[PDB]
Amino acid sequence: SVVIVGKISFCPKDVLGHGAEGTIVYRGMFDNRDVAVKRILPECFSFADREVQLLRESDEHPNVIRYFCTEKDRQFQYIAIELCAATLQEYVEQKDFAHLGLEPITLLQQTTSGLAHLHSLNIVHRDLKPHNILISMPNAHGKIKAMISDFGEGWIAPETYTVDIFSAGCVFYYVISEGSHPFGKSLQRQANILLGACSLDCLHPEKHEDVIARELIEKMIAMDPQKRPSAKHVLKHPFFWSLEKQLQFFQDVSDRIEKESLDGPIVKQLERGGRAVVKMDWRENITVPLQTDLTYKGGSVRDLLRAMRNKKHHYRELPAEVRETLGSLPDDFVCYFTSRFPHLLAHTYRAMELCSHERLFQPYYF
Amino acid sequence: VVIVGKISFCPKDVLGHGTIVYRGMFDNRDVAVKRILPECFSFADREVQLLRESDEHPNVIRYFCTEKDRQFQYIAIELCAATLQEYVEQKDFAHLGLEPITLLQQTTSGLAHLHSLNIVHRDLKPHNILISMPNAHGKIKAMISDFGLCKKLAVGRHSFSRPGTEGWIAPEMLENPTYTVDIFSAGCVFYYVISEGSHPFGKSLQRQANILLGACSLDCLHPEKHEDVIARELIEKMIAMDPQKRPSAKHVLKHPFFWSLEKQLQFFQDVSDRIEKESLDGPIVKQLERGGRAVVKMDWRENITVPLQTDLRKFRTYKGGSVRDLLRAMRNKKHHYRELPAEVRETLGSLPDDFVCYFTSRFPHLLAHTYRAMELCSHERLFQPYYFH
Ligand SMILES: COC(=O)Nc1cccc2c(Oc3ncccc3-c3ccnc(N[C@H]4CCCNC4)n3)c(C)ccc12
Ligand SMILES: COC(=O)Nc1cccc2c(Oc3ncccc3-c3ccnc(N[C@H]4CCCNC4)n3)c(C)ccc12
Repeated sequence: SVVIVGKISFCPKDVLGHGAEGTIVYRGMFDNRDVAVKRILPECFSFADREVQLLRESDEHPNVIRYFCTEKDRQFQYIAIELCAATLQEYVEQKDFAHLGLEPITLLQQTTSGLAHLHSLNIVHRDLKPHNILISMPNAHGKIKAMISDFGEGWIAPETYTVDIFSAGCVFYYVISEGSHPFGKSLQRQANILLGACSLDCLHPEKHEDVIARELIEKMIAMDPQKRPSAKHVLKHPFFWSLEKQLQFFQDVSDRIEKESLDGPIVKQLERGGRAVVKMDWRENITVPLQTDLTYKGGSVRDLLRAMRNKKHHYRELPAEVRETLGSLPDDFVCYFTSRFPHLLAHTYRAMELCSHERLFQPYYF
Repeated sequence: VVIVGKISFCPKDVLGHGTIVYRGMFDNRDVAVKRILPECFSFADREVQLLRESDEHPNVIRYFCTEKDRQFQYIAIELCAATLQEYVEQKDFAHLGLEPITLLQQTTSGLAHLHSLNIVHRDLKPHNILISMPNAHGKIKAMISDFGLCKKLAVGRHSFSRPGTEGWIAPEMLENPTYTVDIFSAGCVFYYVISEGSHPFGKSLQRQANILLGACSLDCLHPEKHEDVIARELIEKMIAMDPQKRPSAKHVLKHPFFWSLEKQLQFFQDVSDRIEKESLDGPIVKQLERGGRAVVKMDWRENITVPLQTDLRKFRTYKGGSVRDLLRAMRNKKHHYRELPAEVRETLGSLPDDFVCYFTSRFPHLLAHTYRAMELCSHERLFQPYYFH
């Protein structure tokens, strides 16, 4: 009814999962801690001890699963792990995102940070997928966090560190798509990967968020392994940025290109493909009161950014008619433009990639 | 090689000392082992459960396990490089820079993790703050220890009770015990870290008495420097005898003491743009120009470099005894940095670090007076990351 094996004790009725060569995972207890216990046969001992040593070497991190201890009996070996509420899989297939808002994005920042923690220790994750991503129990505030397991099927790369980026880029789309997969469904995930067939049609260029998600993932699931962002690179991507940071970025860019010549390498880079970004004439795409409150060129990103810089600067000096439509600072403010000009931040970010080494534009790139 | 269960230790390797602490091993993990007599079980099992309840956090010491012997009880703890105390008495701060400041954010964050669980730390001193082993990068982190003196407040709020060691203790125990007690002890550790070992309430054998008396001395922090003031103002609030005048654990994390020069600057822009339409009799500026003459050294146009003084276009109409116009200068100088001549950019400094530093070196009370005076627009989301939540 309830086995006690050293400091690991569990009740078989409370079963959490069942897999591979006769392995069952229970809800047990270690030193009065709620833990998930996995019993394994001698066929998996040599493999088990290999994963375990890595846990000891990387459990220091929050976004890596915490290993406690292991004990062996006459027949089995039991492995103690921090009890977690659910997987990223159970979290997407059952839990509604309308009352979470900011939670899913946080899980990728966490997952990516923990995945980076392995890279700092010259470790390579190979089987990274939502069934392995673990969701922590609710804290006192009510917040949660993500943790990785299994440090070495559709999440596999066709081909090093760049491999984990491929798996992750598919996991990002998985959380965003509420269950879909960039390379199609099972029994075609492996094949389409070999071909290079991707489809992120859950992300349309008619919205700001979708584009910013595509640019990142396109790089990640890319055939060219060297064309994939490092783990810490992903974290300084606009995908995780706040509205305060989006706006202050536009401003740093706007003040930066004030003296740069129109024949400048940057402005050409910036105005290159601008017509689609500004929809030919941005004076027409915006509200009447603002349109009536405005040398700003329609096909100009630079003048568009110039308007945004100076209008915020003198926001308190603006009419009540405009302040209402422009939106309160800074959230609805930048949203007023990104909603209307979605490729802007993506285009701006990559076009200002030249000035990445500049100290004013380090916290955006690294 | 002594072996008691899965925890094994070698007696020759003693880390500290009727409790003695050894260097042992748990499941091929490097751990610090403490041996206790049966007399200290009641305190230990109470201590361990708190570690069990809060070791999830990085800035809290990780408890692994304990084993029982014929005579003793052995407790396994994550091995740490050194204490904050050993860290101050031996390590030079000139080649670390922000590491010490980070140890306080870590320490403060871990203390908040306990406060999130309605816990009060009572025996807090640098000997309890532990320094993690170097990571692959070479970096470290701080972790709290010793929860023998820790109060698990039953429910929600209120205050209960009202003792080990001396000089780091709050007066409320010497009946008003709360989370803010940890702030007093913690606030004193800052001065210990900022200094080369010094303490706001004097040296040992009089730290205890002067606390009762209220004698504090932050003479290691003079208003002739920027950091000292921003540190003094914070610590002054933290070590305040008046317990309700003490910052919460989470507020301290949002104090200018931990801000970067980018945030000092990015804050000034938000402030200057905010007072753009404000009347001279405006409620915000009245608080701001209140005691401003001393902040700007009466006339700031005189205190700054020559090229800038000659680069201050007269059309803006800048008054000397006016702080807002000075902030306007920094705002207007920041906006058009690329439009300014190369002559000024050299003295003003490259953006944004040397730029804001150019003023703080000359105006240490600036960021302090502004932040303290700009508490009014705190509820506005443009002024959330500077104050609360
Ligand atoms: C030697 O290597 C190992 O033994 N590695 C591992 C040991 C232990 C677990 C491990 C583990 O975790 C689980 N594996 C299978 C079923 C359930 C859990 C599990 C673990 C912790 N919490 C929960 N929570 C439940 C709550 C109810 C809904 N389902 C999730 N499940 C993974 C993914 C990988 C390696 C593990
Ligand atoms: C639950 O009750 C307990 O038994 N609690 C505790 C158990 C075990 C340790 C505990 C502990 O730890 C130490 N206590 C005294 C001396 C040294 C260490 C110690 C621990 C880990 N690393 C190091 N590093 C050395 C490296 C060489 C230089 N000196 C520092 N020191 C504290 C502070 C509190 C409670 C402990």
